[PDB]
Amino acid sequence: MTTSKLVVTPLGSLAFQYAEGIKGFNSQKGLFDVAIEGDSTATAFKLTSRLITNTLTQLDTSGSTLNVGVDYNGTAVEKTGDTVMIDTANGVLGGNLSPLANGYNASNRTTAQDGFTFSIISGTTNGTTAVTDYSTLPEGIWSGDVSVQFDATWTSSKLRAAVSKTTWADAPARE
Repeated sequence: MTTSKLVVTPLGSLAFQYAEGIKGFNSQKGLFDVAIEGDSTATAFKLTSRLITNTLTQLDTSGSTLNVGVDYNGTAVEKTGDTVMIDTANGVLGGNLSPLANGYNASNRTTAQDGFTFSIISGTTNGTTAVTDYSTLPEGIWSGDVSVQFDATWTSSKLRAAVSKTTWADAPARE
């Protein structure tokens, strides 16, 4: 059977509610689990994340959207690049995912947990026109999948790569 080299699992769901007092949406942390399989021949390890989808679309006919920002320690996780999480060759050990930095070349499996902070960073009235005032948006529900790709490579004096897509499915925002 095909054994899993990298599996990143979201631990719960994402949901956003509008708060009148701050004229915008609240924010949320979301934990995930990371499991990797050990490669004894490996001399370097690297883990990155990249944003895949982050659009919530109004359920009405407006075409209104909201975009979800994904933050890893004050660093955006984005569609246009890979956010470095672990990079052993350059001493980046990966904080609460440290145990992977220590176990990527062990002869077993290694797990660790971390999280992202999720918030609403912008939106559109109709799909195009940018929102300047969230309080003027239509009522009801915006919904969409928030998904983050996690890359993992195993260098050696030789390359093995694995990917895992983590999906916060049908994340709603409500006003």
